[PDB]
Parts: sequence; C-alpha cells; structure tokens
Amino acid sequence: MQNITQSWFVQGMIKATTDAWLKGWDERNGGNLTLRLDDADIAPYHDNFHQQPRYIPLSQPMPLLANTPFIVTGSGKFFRNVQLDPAFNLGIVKVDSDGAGYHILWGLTNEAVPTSELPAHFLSHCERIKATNGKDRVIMHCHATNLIALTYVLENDTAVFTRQLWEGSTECLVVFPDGVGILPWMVPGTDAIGQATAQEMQKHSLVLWPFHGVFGSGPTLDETFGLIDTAEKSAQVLVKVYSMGGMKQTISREELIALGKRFGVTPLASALAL
Amino acid sequence: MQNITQSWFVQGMIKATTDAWLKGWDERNGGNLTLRLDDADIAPYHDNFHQQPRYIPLSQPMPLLANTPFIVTGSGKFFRNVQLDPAFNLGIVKVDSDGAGYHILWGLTNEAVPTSELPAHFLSHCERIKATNGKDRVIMHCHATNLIALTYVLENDTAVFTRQLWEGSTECLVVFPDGVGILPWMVPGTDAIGQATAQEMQKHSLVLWPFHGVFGSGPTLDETFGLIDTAEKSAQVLVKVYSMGGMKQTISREELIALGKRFGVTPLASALAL
Amino acid sequence: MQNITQSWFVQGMIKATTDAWLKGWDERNGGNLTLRLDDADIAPYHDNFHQQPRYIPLSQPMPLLANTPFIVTGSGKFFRNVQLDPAFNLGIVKVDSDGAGYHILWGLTNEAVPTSELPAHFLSHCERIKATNGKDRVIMHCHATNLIALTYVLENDTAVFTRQLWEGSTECLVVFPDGVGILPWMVPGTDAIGQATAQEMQKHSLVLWPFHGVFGSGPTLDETFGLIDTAEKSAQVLVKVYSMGGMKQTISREELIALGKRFGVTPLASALAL
Amino acid sequence: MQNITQSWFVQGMIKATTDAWLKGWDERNGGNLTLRLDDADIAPYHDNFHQQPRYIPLSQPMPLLANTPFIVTGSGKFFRNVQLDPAFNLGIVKVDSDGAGYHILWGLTNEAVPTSELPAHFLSHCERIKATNGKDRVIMHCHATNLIALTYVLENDTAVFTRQLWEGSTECLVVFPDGVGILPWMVPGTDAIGQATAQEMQKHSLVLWPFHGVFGSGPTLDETFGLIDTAEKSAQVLVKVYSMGGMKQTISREELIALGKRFGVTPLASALAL
Amino acid sequence: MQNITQSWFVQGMIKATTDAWLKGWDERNGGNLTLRLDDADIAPYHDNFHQQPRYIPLSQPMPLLANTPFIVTGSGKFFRNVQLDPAFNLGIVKVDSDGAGYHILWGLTNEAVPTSELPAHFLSHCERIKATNGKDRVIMHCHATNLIALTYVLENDTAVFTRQLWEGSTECLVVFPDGVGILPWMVPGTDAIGQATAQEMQKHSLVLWPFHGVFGSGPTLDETFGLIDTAEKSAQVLVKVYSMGGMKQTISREELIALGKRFGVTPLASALAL
Amino acid sequence: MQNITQSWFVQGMIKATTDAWLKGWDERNGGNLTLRLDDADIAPYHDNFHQQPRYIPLSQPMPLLANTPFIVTGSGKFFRNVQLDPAFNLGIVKVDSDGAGYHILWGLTNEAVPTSELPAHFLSHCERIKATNGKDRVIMHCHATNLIALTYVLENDTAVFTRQLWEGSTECLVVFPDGVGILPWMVPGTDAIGQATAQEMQKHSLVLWPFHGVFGSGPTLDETFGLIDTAEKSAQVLVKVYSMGGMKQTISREELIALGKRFGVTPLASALAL
Amino acid sequence: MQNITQSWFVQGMIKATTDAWLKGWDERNGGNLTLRLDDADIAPYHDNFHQQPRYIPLSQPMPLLANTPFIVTGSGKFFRNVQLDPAFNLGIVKVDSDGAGYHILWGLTNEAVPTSELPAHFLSHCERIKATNGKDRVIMHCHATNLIALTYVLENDTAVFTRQLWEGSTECLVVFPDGVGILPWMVPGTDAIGQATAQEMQKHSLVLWPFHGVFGSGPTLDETFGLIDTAEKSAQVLVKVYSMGGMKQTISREELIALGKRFGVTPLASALAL
Ligand SMILES: [Fe+3]
Ligand SMILES: [Fe+3]
Ligand SMILES: [Fe+3]
Ligand SMILES: [Fe+3]
Ligand SMILES: [Fe+3]
Ligand SMILES: [Fe+3]
Ligand SMILES: [Fe+3]
Ligand SMILES: [Zn+2]
Ligand SMILES: [Zn+2]
Ligand SMILES: [Zn+2]
Ligand SMILES: [Zn+2]
Ligand SMILES: [Zn+2]
Ligand SMILES: [Zn+2]
Ligand SMILES: [Zn+2]
Repeated sequence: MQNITQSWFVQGMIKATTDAWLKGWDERNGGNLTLRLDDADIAPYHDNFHQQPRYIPLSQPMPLLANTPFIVTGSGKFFRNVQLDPAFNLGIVKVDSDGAGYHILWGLTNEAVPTSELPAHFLSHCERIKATNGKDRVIMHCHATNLIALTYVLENDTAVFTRQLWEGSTECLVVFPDGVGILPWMVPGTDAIGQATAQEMQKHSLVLWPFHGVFGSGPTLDETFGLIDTAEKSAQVLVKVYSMGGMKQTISREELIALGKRFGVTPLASALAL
Repeated sequence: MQNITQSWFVQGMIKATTDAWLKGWDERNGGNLTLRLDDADIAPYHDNFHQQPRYIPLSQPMPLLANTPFIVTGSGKFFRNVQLDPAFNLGIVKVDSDGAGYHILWGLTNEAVPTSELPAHFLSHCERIKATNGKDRVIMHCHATNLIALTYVLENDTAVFTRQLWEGSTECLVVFPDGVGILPWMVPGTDAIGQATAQEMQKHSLVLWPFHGVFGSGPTLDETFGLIDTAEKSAQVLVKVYSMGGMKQTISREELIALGKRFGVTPLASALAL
Repeated sequence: MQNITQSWFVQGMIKATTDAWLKGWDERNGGNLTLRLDDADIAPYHDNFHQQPRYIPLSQPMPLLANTPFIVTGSGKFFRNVQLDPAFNLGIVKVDSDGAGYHILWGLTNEAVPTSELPAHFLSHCERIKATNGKDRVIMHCHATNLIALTYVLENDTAVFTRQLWEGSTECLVVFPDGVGILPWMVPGTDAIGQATAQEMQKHSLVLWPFHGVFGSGPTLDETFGLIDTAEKSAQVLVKVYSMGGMKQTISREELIALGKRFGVTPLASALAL
Repeated sequence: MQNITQSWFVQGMIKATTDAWLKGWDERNGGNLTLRLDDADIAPYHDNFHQQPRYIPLSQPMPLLANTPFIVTGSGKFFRNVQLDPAFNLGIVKVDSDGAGYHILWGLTNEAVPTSELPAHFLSHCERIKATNGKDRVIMHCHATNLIALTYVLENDTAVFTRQLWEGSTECLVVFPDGVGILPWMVPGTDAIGQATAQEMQKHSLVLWPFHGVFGSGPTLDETFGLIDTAEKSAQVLVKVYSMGGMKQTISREELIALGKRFGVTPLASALAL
Repeated sequence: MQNITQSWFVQGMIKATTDAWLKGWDERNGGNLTLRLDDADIAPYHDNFHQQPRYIPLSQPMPLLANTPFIVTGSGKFFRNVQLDPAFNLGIVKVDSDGAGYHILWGLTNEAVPTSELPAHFLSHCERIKATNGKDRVIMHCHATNLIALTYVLENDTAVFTRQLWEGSTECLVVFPDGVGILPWMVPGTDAIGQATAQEMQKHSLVLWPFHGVFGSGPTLDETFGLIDTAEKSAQVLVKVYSMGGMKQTISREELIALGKRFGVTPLASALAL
Repeated sequence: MQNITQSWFVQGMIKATTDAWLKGWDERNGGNLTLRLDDADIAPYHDNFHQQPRYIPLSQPMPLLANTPFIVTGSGKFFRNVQLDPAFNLGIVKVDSDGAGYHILWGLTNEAVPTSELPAHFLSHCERIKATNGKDRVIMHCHATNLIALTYVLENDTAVFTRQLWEGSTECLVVFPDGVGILPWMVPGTDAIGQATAQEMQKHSLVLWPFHGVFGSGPTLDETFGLIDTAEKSAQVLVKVYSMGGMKQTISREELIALGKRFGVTPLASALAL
Repeated sequence: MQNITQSWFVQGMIKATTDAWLKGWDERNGGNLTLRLDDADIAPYHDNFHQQPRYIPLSQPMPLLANTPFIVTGSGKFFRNVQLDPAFNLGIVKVDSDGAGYHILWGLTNEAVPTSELPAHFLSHCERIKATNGKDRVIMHCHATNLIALTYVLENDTAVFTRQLWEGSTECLVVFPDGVGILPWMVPGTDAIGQATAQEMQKHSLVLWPFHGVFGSGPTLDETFGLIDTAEKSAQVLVKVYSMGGMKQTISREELIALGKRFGVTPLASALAL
C-alpha cells in the first residue's frame, strides 16, 4: 500500500530527529538514529521496496540480527532536513538470513556508503538486546550540548559523572539507575570506538563520548529521546550551578538511597558510595 | 455532542502542556497538570463517556471534592505528546458523591494506575479551595529550570528565596506577595510529600521542591502558567546575575514596601525584613 | 502506542467517508462502511482498548468471522463528520472466539445499539470471503445518486441494468464483469434485506437497492470506492444520455465480447445476450 | 474567557453555513440561520459582551422566549463569508425578561436593522418549541436548488409534494413522516409570510416557499441541515427522473406503509392515500 | 511596506477568481476582473512599484479615469492560478493625469499586451461611474454556465430574458430590477463589442453575451460576484425546469409587481408587461 | 468591510507581540505595545466600530494627539494570547477632538480600565512626535531579559551603559547613536514613572527601567522591535562575556568614533569620552 | 512559468534565513546571504523578469563573474521577514557580459542601493571560486552569538582561535581543517573590510569579524549554514566551559593529529602546534 511516509515508524523517526534538531543537539550531519522494526511493520508496504535492492556486507556478521528490519538516518544527512524529505534522509534496511550483511529496501540516495555508521549501531543493538531480553529497539547518537560541556570540567569517571547527574534532577536516579557509561575520547567512526561503545552498552543505556556527545538506548523512540533529554536537563542545571560557583546544598547520599528503594531500582554502587 | 477535543478545556490543557514543553520545563514524563471543572462544562459531551467507568478509591476521602469533575494529564504521559493525541494523554475524571473515590469518564490508557499523582493533587486543590473561597481551580507541577538551579545555591528558606525572586523582576512582589513556600527535599510520590506540599499550599500559590521543581496554583490555566513563568523569569535573570558575580545594586526594601502599598497587596513580612 | 487516529486504517476510513460525502452520496446518516482488519493491524494500539469492552451478541453466529477485528462507521453517524472526530464516529470491534458476538474495543458513543447494521455487514463479509478465497475485506453502502435515479426508469433486471452500465463507460465490463445484482425494494434494516443482499453478494461485488442505493465489496477501501465510483460515473453519463433522448449509437455486443476476451474476464452471459 | 470564535456553537454556525454555501444553496445573502442557546453556553464568555448593548423591541412580544439567548446570521450577510470573519457575520442576542425585545451582546455590524429576519424566526421557534416540548432549537432558511425547481412542475399541495419526496429516496418517510408543509408564493420579509410559515411549523419540521426556497427546524444544527439535505437529495433524484421522462416504477403505497410501521412513525395520511 | 499580497484588495481579487473557478465559470483563461481602487489603498505599498513602469497608451482617452488606480487580472491568465501566484496573475495599474494611457506599477509578466482587455473594461467603468454617481467599482466577465445555455433556447430579448430570470428565483427582481441587458453575438476583443457592452452598461449592471458569457458590475467584489451568482442560480433552476418540460406554475405578474413595491425598486417595465 | 483581523496593522500587532513572547521577553501580562495609525487606515472598517463607544477621559489632555487613532494591547492581556484571539487582546482607540480623552472603537473586554497604561504611552508618543517631526509611531515596553540582568551589575548611568552596549555589537552605535536613557527604579504605573520616561524619550528612542525592563520607540513596528532586539542581542553577548571574566579586548574609542563618522551619525558624547 | 517563489532556490533562501533568525543570529537587518546560480536555474522563469532592469555598475569589474546569476538578500532587509514576503526581501541579479556591473532581474524594492553589500560578496565569491575550482557558491554573513562573545575573551589569532574551536567539538577539525581566518575589527561596509575579508577567503571557508560576526562559504546553502552552525555550536560549548572556570581536560594535540589522518584532511599547522 501507499503512504509509507505516514506509517507510524517513519512518522516517529521524523518526530525524534526534528525534536533533537530543535533542542540544539544536532548541527549539520551530527547525530544518528536507528530503530529496530518487526517484519509485520513493513509488510503492508512491500509494494514500495526495490525488486533488486543494494547489498552491503558486514565485516563481522551478526546472526542475532538475522532477517531483522530497521529504519535509519543516512550518513551525511541533516536531522533538520528529515521532516522536509523523509525518503531522501531515511532508509529502511533488512539484515539477511545469516546476518552477513544487509539490503536497503527503501529510501536514501545512490552513493557508495549511504549508512556508514550502521555496523557500529548493530553491534550496540546486539548488546542491548542481550542486556534487556529483547526490549531495547533504538540506538540514538546526538551532540547533547550541556552534557558535552560537562565533559571538559567533570572527572571522566562513571561514578563521579553519574553522581553529579543524579544530583542535578531528582528523577535521574530512577530513569538511569545503572548510571552513565564513559569512554576516553576516541577517533569517531572507527572499529575501536564501535566496539568500546558496545561494551559499555552491556551495562548502560547511556554512554558519554567526551568532547563529542552521547549514545543512548531504549525500547521506544519516546523512551530513548526522553532518557537523553533527562540527563541533558540535569547537565543544563549543573552548568548553571557550577557557573554560579557550585553547590551550597544538594541531594544527599542517604536521600539518593531512599529514592532507589521507593522506586524499586538498584543504583550503581560506585556512584552511591561518593 | 462530538468534538470534545476542541472543547475549551481540552484545548486549554493542550496549550498549557505544549507551552511548558517548549519552555524546556517538562522533559520525558516530568510534570503534571489538573484543572477543576464544573458539571456544565462536561454535560454537553456525556455522549462520549463510558457507561461503566473505572473506579479508583482514595486512601483519604475528600468530601469537599464530592461530585466534582476534573481534566488531568495521565501519569507517565509526556507533555510534548499531548498536542499530538489529546485523548491518549489526558483523562476526564469525576469524584463520587461522598468523595471516597473517582471514576475515569474519558481518555487515557488501560493500565493499573493511569493517574498516580491525582490523590496528591486533590489534597492540594482542597487547601487552595479553602484558602481562596473556591477561586483556585488548577494545580500544576513542572521542572522549571532556573528555579531548580537556584535551589543548589540559595538558602532553602522561604524568606530568603522569596526576597531574591521579588528583587529579580519588579512585578514578582505583586504577582506572589505571599511568597514562595519551600520544603526540604523529599522522596517524590509519597504521602509525606503530598501532605507537606498541601500544607504549604495553605499560605502559598507557589511551592518549591529543591533539586526537583515547582508546584503552583491559580484560578485559570493562563494565571497558573503565568505565575510559574514569572517566578521562573526572575530565576533566569538571577542565574545570569549571580553568574556575573552578584548584584551591584537591586530593588531596596523601602522600594519593595512602596510597591506593595501602590498595588494594594501585603507582602510576606519575613521576606520584607531582610 | 498512541496516535491511533493516524493509523493507516483510521486514516483510510476518513478518506473513504469524506470522499463519498463530497460526491454527494451520503446525506445525513445515509451510508455505512466496514473494513476487515488483521490482529497485527490493531496489536500496536492495545494500549487504547477498554479493559472491559461492551459485548453484543449476534442472532445468527458467524464462526467464519471468529476472532476477527474490523473498523466500522457507527449507526446514526454522518459521513461528513468522520474527518472532524474520527473516534466519535468510528468504532473498532472484534468478533469473539466462536463468532457468537462482538466486543467494541474502541471509539463510538455510549448508546444502546451503536452499530445496528453490523450483523447485515457480517453476513455479506462472509459470502464475499467465500466467493473470493478471503480477498474481499470491505463492505460499503452509500446512496449513489445517478444509480438511484436509474432505478426509476430502467427495468429492475440484473441483465438489462448491467448491460446499460457496461455501455455507459468502456471500462465498466472489465471492472464488474460479473454484473450488478439487483433486489426488489425491501424495508431497510430487516433480516430479509440483510439475507437477500448477502445472497446477491455470492455472485456480485455490487448490488442495487431500488429507490435507495448501492451495496459494494472489494479487497481494499480504494478498490471498493473505485468500483462504486465507476458504476456511478456510467450512471451519470446514462442519465445525461437518456435525458437528451436516448442513444443514437453505443458499444455493440460483439465489441463488449472482444473487450472481455482482451482483458481476460468472462462477462455475465445474460447481459451479453441482449 | 477568550476564544469565543472557537466555542462549540460559533464553530457549529461556521460549519452549517459553509456546508450550505458549498452545496450551492446560498448565493449572495440568500439564507438565514438561528440557533437557540442556553445561558450556560454563553456564560463563560461574558467578558466579551457589550456593557451597554443595542436593544431592539419586537412588534409582538414573545414571553415564551424570555431571557433566551441565540446565535444568528446577520441580515445581508453572505454564508460564504462566515468562515472568513465569524464575528462580522454572526451575532449573539438575548431576549429580555418579558420578551418585548432583544439585546445584541456580541458580533455583527453597526447598522440600523442588523437582524431583520429575527422576528420571523422567533415566531417559528415558538411554534417548534410547543410542537416538540422544547426539543427543537434551530431554524434554517436556504435556497435548496432542486426543491426550488420542483415547485415549478409539481402540484403545490402538501400531500402530492410529500409523496413524491418520500418516493425519491427510501429514508425520507422516516426522516419527515409528518411531510413537508407548503405555502402559496408570498412577498418575503412580510408579517404575513412570517405568520403563515409559523403556522405551517405547527405540524411540519420543513416548509416550502415556491419559487424561493425552504424553511426547516431541528434539535441540532446537524439534524436540521441533515433534514434539508435529505429532502433536497430526493428532489435532486426526482429532477433527474422527471427529466428522463418520469417513473417507470417507484415505491408503492403499501411499501411506504410497511416502512412507517417498521420504523415506528405515523406518515401523513393525506400523502399515503395517493 | 511589505506583504502587498496580503493587502485587502489582492486578497479580495484571489477570493473572487478562486470562487468563480470553483463554480465552473472560468475554464482556461476565460474570464476577466478589474477593481477600481483609491490612491490611499496603494500608497502604503509604494515601496514595491517600478521606478520606471511600462506605459501603454489608450486609443480613446478617458479623462474621467485620470490618476485612477486599479487591480486587474492579466490577459491570458487562468482564474485557477491566481491563488497560487497572485503577483504573476494580477497587475496594479494607474491611469495617467489626462487619461491618455496607463502605467503598470506592479505584477504580471513581461510580454507585449499583458492587459489586452483593459480598454474595454475602462469604457464600461466610465459608464457605470456616471450611472451610479461613482458607487460602482468592479467590472467582471465570466462564462456563467447555465446563463450561457439559456442563450440557445430563450428569445434574445432583454424583456423576455429578464422576466424568466426574475421568475426563476424570488429575489432576482430585487437584486437586478433594471433587468439584464443583451447583445447579439459579436466577435470578442473588438472595439464594437467593447462599445456596445458599455452602452448596455448605461442602464444595466448585468449584460449577456449569447453563446459566450456575462459581463457584470457592482460597488464591491462580493456585490458583483453575488449579482452574477444570483442570476446564474436562477438560470440553473430554469435549466432544470425547462428540462422537465416547462413551468406548470410560476411567479405571476401582479406578484412581481408587489415584490418591487415592497422592496422599493422600480422593475424594468417591458419585462413586467409580459 | 470585513476581515479587520487581516488588516496590515492588526497583522503587524500579532507579529510583534508573538515575536516578543517567543524571545522570552513577555511573561504573563508583562509588556505593552501601541501603534499610531492614520484615519485612512481604519476608515475602510468603520462598519465594525461601536455606534456608541466607551469614552475615557484623560487626566492631562493631549491636544497634539487630537483625532488620532491607535491600535493597542489591553492591560492585563498576555502577548502569548494575541495570535489566538486578536480582538479579545487588542483594541482600536481614537483620541477626541481636543485631546481630553479617547473612545474605544473596537476590541478588548468589558471591564473598568481595559487600557490602564495608555495615558503613559500617549505622553511618550507626544515627546517622540516632537523629537522626530512626526516620524515615530510606536511605543513598546517589554521585559528584555539580558538587558534586565545587566541593570544589577552595570553602573546605572546613561554614558556607562550606552558604551558597554555599543561595544557588545558593532552596529549598536549606528542603530542608537543617541544612546539608551536610564531612570532610577520607580514604582510602575505611576504618574511619576510615566512623566520621567517621557522626559527621557525627549532625547532617546530607548529607555531602561532597572530591575524591570525597557521602553522603546520607532517609525514602524519592525524598526521598534529591531531596535530593542539589537540592544538585547548586545546585552546577551555582554552577559556571556562578563560571565567568562570580562573583556580581554573590545571596540576602542577611536574605532567607535570612526564608526559614527562613516555612517553619518553623531554618537552621545558622554559615552564616547569613556 | 509562474510559481518562482516555490523554485528550489527561492525556497532554499527562505530556509536558510529563517533558520538563522530562529538561532538568534540575525537581529534587525544584521546578516546577508548570496547564492550563485546557473543560467538554467532561472531560465524557466524568464517570464517574470523586467524587460528593462535596473543596472548598477561595479567599482572594480569582476570578469570571472561575467554573465553569472545570483539570488540575494536586499540590504536593510530582515531575515525574519523573508518567509513572509520572499519577493520583497530577495532579489535575483545577473552580472553583465564583461563583469562591469549587474542588472536586477526580479524582486526587492525601488530604492537607491537595494544591494549595498553585493560588491563585497562578489569579491569573496571570486576568491572562493579560485580556491575551490568552482565548487563554492554561497557567501553568508550572520551575527553568530557565541562566536561573537568569544572574540572579547580569546586571543584574536587564527591559530589560537582555531585550536579552541577544534577542541570544543570533535568534528570541527574535519569540518574546517583549514581553520578560521580572523581580522582586526574594521569599519563595516568599507572597501578595506571587503578586500581584507576576501583575502582571508583565499585560505578559509570561515572568517571572524571581532565584536561583529562571521562570514562563511560553501558549495550549497545547507553546507554553508552547517559550517557556521558547527563552529557556533563549539563556541556555545566553550562559553559554558570557560564560564565554569575552564577546561580540566580536552582533546589533546596527538588526538587532533590522529583525527585529521583518519578523515584524510591536513589541519592548519599553526593551530596544531599549540
Ligand atoms: Fe559502567
Ligand atoms: Fe510559608
Ligand atoms: Fe445475479
Ligand atoms: Fe400540513
Ligand atoms: Fe436594456
Ligand atoms: Fe540621556
Ligand atoms: Fe589564515
Ligand atoms: Zn557525533
Ligand atoms: Zn517532578
Ligand atoms: Zn441507506
Ligand atoms: Zn430567501
Ligand atoms: Zn469570455
Ligand atoms: Zn513591565
Ligand atoms: Zn553584520
């Protein structure tokens, strides 16, 4: 059938990129988003897919992702432009039967390498699928401004950074009890940064890249966007607070402890111990 | 009749949540809003309400609210999404004849506990109704950013905080002469925080939760939103001022005194005395 | 998930009713439309359905329709109004496990008998499902104006009426080779008219009710609407032609024969023989 | 409060005039519509009404309409223009305490006689209120094209005209069982035509003015518009039928009888007897 | 200043052409409209006008139109397209100081003869200005469909044609008491047809061109459009009536007489006498 | 005529208030705007004005403003709401023949004192008219955020404040060479603050109220808004600069001198001398 | 043909100015944008261009730009207003056959000097065309806020400023490896600043004007806007960082080196050496 642009998932992709562009998080082509779909999501639209789609092999096969469809932003595409031309800026792809590569069924442009960052996403989808028994479906990278700024002034240490972020808005502890993972700065678009981020994604829905940005995960687009927005709201508040000379008072350790108990979550111990 | 979504009060709910999302005050599901309606408001739409609505008993009955209808945001709902699907994100409810519980007449989703925060709102509506001879109709919680930030650097003291806020924009004294109430940080969603906020609401239209957010009241959605926006505008200005090294000059006590006299309001004495 | 109104099938229902209102075919509450859905269509929206939906038993069970979901216009609803309030004017229903009745999962108003015409539709869906090996999914009734007018002047005879309609636009023969079924006038909303229409639906995708309107079937909303529009376009042309004193020339029998052969359809013999 | 233009009843007025303009029924300033409101409808908008409104006395007081508010089209206003400037083209009025006259609370322009046709409407509202125990609230005049045309060729006789209209679409008998009232042509805007129409309105929801137009009544705007549209749809079909040389077959008397019995209405006897 | 497209008079031009395109009256480039403006209308927009505008001399000077501005449709422009590109399809022009020619201040395209029909319009504006003491400001030509059709079957005689049109809707007599002027068919775009139409415009706001269309005048765009629409509504009704075999009854002479008296107009005697 | 809401000046009022609300400058009812119109602007709309308008006398007559019309925001109105209901939130007024008072011709609500701040505006319009030979037409008050913040940290001295603002963006000197006037804090809405601001307006298009906001003037809405936006852009940059520890380098006096010479303006000497 | 406003390049101009206005970068008339087009871009619209266009000679001819068309913002035009009236605020121009001057084919207003800044743009287009073998087509000036602020606190030295900007977001090095050029403050609109900027444009796509703004270049509007937005995003982050007391850690020299190698760019040596 027609109107694929108005499908729930193309509409959701437009919402999340547009929202992020409006937040100031995705200058130029900075940012990427992919969403894991089910065959039944795309089946009504078969009509629209190439009879002979482009195939791109993967360097490390991912059999966990076999026969799995996704919608994704193209590499080099601007979040700002997605609402204006969804088909030019998004692609629907499907991993083949042994996960040795993927076919581009719909969307995007005719270049060599329209989805350069997709191998890195796939690696992280795998870890998140194992970590959550198949609940996580989204991987989102953006350049969340205050979170970036904090990476120049806070210790680049999971425990220290998580603790400040929890302190900066009450609900953070409940939204990311497992804390934010962190990496040293690394060269973007490399195997190493892909593998290293995926390893952090084993124990974190949210990972910081210092002097660059954030990488997050969730079961739905709303939940992923809302995770990033919550930590970035904290960061925004902390930037103000530090800029005014630092905390005179804050949430105390035993207050953070009682928060986790009431909401039934177990907070990252290292961050609590501070 | 049909078009309930276009009714004055569903349209007002969409306006206030949308406005607050755009201000940056309601990340994720952070925020709640309820508005007290009259039977005549909803009577034309009876057509649309469940013949057998869900009933939720209250832990402490509220006979002052007997047979009273309200429109409300669901728990877990995102302010951002209200404009996109008013019926999914809002509910119309009605307190039964002895105020022992409430029925969900319209809207929201099918979960256990679609309106978790409504008991706390009701407690505060009661106090505001007594405090204003029935003029206040709205209770609004949001995460007003600069007000949050100030809770890490200013003394958490009604008099001190009120005085800075009055100084930060001229008209604040006239808009909230009774000052802002404050509480210690407390675990959200608990009886204690509900009761404690309601007790502050006896003498304040506006109450701060440190490291979390604000809770405000008013006769209309515009007036409530406009109360919060005014104090948050002050806070925004103060964040700048403190960040530049503090006040070199400001509104003086006897200037604040003359302001209250000209506009016919009596300002919180403790705040004036500073 | 939210945005059920923007789902492909609610959007399709709005398109088809709106289009028909604009054609002049559905004055007041004249007209009905139902579309057979699959479980996977509505599964993403489960969120929105009543935990305790209304049950309406059927007078004659239909086990062929067991566990089958549909979207439908309410009885008494105006096609014109569907675009303005989809949820008030449409309902999603699901036939129970032995086809003894149906539950209203979503939409419509709180009256006794919100879907009076649904038993008649179901009977015809059954015949169309058997007749097409499960391809037909839509049943649509509207008051197609020129087709109505022709029922006062043409012989109320399948063969005669089909032949004029084929002659009135070239492509009609290919679109409905099996011809239009016809009934004597009967009292609307009765078992008899329901059963009699369903019996015509055994051999026809399109059935005339003299002095009243048309009843049609198809695999998609577009195809059903387009079937009715094609026969009503023919009728419109014939009204003009008869009004100008009748045909001086027309499509000849052996031309209609060659048409069926080229397009690979076998035309109703009785209509060809004229 | 503000947004009176978006109130349910101003929105309904815009819908009904716009719909009628699109049907081709209201050239120039041809047509008028008034809707009886309740005090509670306009009470939220008091804010917007003149402190010293214009008063227009009535020639014959109507105490049945005492203290009753209405929304109305201005005299000389074009249906086409209502959607473009609701406030210029509509007025809200209120009949005083002994029904000796009315005040214009809102809308319309500053001329002498902005609502020339309102006395005639009021007379008919009175009869319809008595005739329906207060259910009818709308009086609508438009120049329904095919109904006008039929007044040059059919006998200007209630029984004869009603019978043709019933025959021209099946559901007409059920929608107006009491038939259409008719008057001789009379000079428009006169007491006589006002009184004479009101007298027909004692026993008819729908009244024909030969060579001019129709005058109808109903409990809601949708129901009134839908009554006129149904009879005008019949007329449209009959114009076609007569233009093709007349009925070869039609609905028979005993078929019309069975229709009234099944739907529980008693049809105008004189029309049945034909 | 900017936004000239949103000025009242460009907006009015878009409304009237668009409305006429939707009525079916202006296929292709069939139709023309010009509106006489005042200097104060265009003065705020001076900003937008060519410093060196194109000058087109007139064959017969019109000193009555000296220094007078107008907005106009270009020759060869499609009514349908005006809403899509007002500036391409409309022009603002101004007659020079002794009425020997006109300058194109704004709009239209760069061809030889962008306003071919403007001399003919000007001649008719002159007569209408003299005839109405300066009240008429619009000249509008369109191909009103039923009025065209009637020119093949009715006597091409002012009195006969006026009388049928008055009979075809009650209010026609009041809207055009002076009747419709008529001409023999003539070759379009010629001096003769221009002069002959202007001479009819001495005593008529509305003039028929047989087998072609209508030419009308009024003080405002609404009033002119509404004059044409009223006579074309009559014609539409008469086409139906004649098509059904002619009038069985109609408005009688003494009824038409009483109509003119009540509304204070003196009807064309020749038409009354029939 | 109708469509007054779409007139150039109501549209301009909506643009300027909406723009200012979006900038964050007009919380609640904070802000006021008035624009001086000409009789010819409102003359086409006479149709819409009260036959008996409300009269409000002035305490000090202003014969310079005799017979002068203005469009204005109501007191207590929210800038945010103007786009939603222009007529509720704006008023058109006209000063009587000896400038002893004004009549409200259109718009606003029915209270005592719908335009409380208009006397103060009028006083300043007078001074600006004398100061610019009748070129200035707008007076605008808003709570420009960074300009407010700077009033707590910079010396409240015309010369010092002007100099920083010139330094903070290159073009400021050219946009306001005469500098910004300043007052001590004063109680708002008083004669004294009205008179004192008007006296500053003798030599300044822009005046600061410490701890409150700004008051500016210009020949058009765009030019006034653009003056305030330019100084507030400077302030925004300075807030950043001061917050980072102050200027390391800046525009030098002799650079500011050369700027004024090149653009042909004479800069406030006191500010240059610093 | 018509619809020139909807052409790809007028639509692109509206997008880029509107986006920049929304970013807060173009107060009042601050900013300019020009885009080099090809003859084939404008050829379909020839229809719309003046038969006798205004000619403006250049002071220094530019034969490299001979016969070259451009679309441009007018001098004195507000970025904010472009979306509201593209034709008033943009112009299409074409350089004559020996590059001695240019003709204004379309758009803009009738003043002396509608494009004051175009000579300066042309000089820079020339250098960018030589520098990139004809790939660059855009020159854009705006007042990027955080970049302006940084010019008061950072050393005004290409190497130092480039290095901070690279450090402030990872991808900056890849987006502008050649670094940002800088000039001393100079008087705007002068030959000297025009020539000096063009000389920087020999080796830089991006040039800072201290205390004023930025001047950038690119092959497309998106790429140019995205270059400025990227450096301004860095600046925004640095303002925060410096405001919080400076970097505790950052991207290291050998990390910046490895970045350039991986992406295949050679970074400005002077900036690397720091
Ligand atoms: Fe970790
Ligand atoms: Fe207190
Ligand atoms: Fe058959
Ligand atoms: Fe009767
Ligand atoms: Fe004549
Ligand atoms: Fe001064
Ligand atoms: Fe350089
Ligand atoms: Zn990145
Ligand atoms: Zn909260
Ligand atoms: Zn039917
Ligand atoms: Zn009428
Ligand atoms: Zn013509
Ligand atoms: Zn103020
Ligand atoms: Zn500049």
